[PDB]
Amino acid sequence: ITVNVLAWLYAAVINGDRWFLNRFTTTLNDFNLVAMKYNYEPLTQDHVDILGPLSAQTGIAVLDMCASLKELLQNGMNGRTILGSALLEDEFTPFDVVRQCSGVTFQ
Repeated sequence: ITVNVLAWLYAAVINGDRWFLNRFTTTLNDFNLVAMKYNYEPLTQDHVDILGPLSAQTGIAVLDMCASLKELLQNGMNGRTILGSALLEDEFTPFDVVRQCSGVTFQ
């Protein structure tokens, strides 16, 4: 669940992991092509809008998250770990990330 992954990445930013960021950018269309290859679910604008608040927090564009993700997928993590995991974590929903890492969330 890419949508979970992006949230997790946002958590990573909150947690101060930063090496995995890059200064590149991507398009949703381009991203989805890469995702499809790797049997990742596509990111839709719906989930962009889900991730909007998280983008607000971290100042990182969703597409920029996608781009950095793209590099991560293509080249792998190169033995590196993120949040002490050697595996890209897709277990955490955006809501969970938001709950833990945005303090009090308004409705």
